[PDB]
Amino acid sequence: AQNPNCNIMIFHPTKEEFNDFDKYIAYMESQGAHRAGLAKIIPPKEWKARETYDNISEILIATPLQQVASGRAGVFTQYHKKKKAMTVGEYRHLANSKKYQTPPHQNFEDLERKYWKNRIYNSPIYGADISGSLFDENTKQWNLGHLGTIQDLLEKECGVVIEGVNTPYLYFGMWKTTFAWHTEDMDLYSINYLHLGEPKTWYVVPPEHGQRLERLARELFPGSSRGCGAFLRHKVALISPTVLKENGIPFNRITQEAGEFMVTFPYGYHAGFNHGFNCAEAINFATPRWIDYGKMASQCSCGEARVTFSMDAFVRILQPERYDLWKRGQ
Ligand SMILES: NNC(=O)[C@H](Cc1ccccc1)c1nn[nH]n1
Ligand SMILES: [Cl-]
Ligand code: NA
Ligand code: NI
Ligand SMILES: [Zn+2]
Repeated sequence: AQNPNCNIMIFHPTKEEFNDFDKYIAYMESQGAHRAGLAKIIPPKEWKARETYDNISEILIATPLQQVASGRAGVFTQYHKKKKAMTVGEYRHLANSKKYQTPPHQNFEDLERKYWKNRIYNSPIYGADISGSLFDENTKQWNLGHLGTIQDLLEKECGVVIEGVNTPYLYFGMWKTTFAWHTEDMDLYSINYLHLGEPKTWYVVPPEHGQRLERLARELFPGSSRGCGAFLRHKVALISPTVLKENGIPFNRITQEAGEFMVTFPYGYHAGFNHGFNCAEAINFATPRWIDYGKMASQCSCGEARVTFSMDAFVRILQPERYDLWKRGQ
């Protein structure tokens, strides 16, 4: 078996290999990339997402989110307090202000130490889940607005036509903005391009070991676990690498820089943080190998994990026994 230790793999496709997206995902899996839960893809030197980022300041962040933490430095939850709308230009200025700017640091490891030591004592503001794309329409390779849709994948594999659409989202980050431990909706894949700005550090648990993370999370967040049998779906819980190591949880870490793609694989739990002002674009996608994961994906039915209406059809078709209860939750 390829990649038995479940290491994060890094790929350098040539321009020819960058033409057929599906084929390259399958190639990465043939090399065992999915065992880690996360892979990095460095685009060929000839490729670009768009010509410049000089004209993005008028994009609106309609509902910036202030990420307020509770708990201890290595084991905490965060809630999202809505703030007033601001443009990307205003957000960038805020990110670079003395209150929010990245501190002096020696290297990525120093900054990571500072993040886990100090994150809870600050409440950074995040632009998340903004429907849109920054790929030029003329970028033909790895354009996250032009991928095959999940609905078409389900139709091709299973023969059923379903409603729904699947479009990309933009994320504007600043120092300490945080993504909590989660898998994707219906344990889909995700792909993420860091268009501009400072890095993003990722943590990931191999899919084969996801239930180890779930068990630790139930121990560390006991009230949340009692409230919902799939509370990680709420996307609010953080556990540091130190705490994971103390509890023997298998995981890996990597830092993504501007111009790089990351793919998360079905049932690969991930979390992470932004180093400073940045902009990423992401979308969920499926392949034939996802279908078995979608059929088995846990679900939140307690009401907290509200999701797009395009998830209705996935639950309805792949998980008919669970559909009525999940629907009540929505
Ligand atoms: N599935 N979504 C996520 O992993 C995002 C983080 C994320 C956003 C862009 C590129 C890579 C990762 C998230 N989740 N909660 N806040 N942000
Ligand atoms: Cl700090
Ligand atoms: Na490892
Ligand atoms: Ni994700
Ligand atoms: Zn729930």
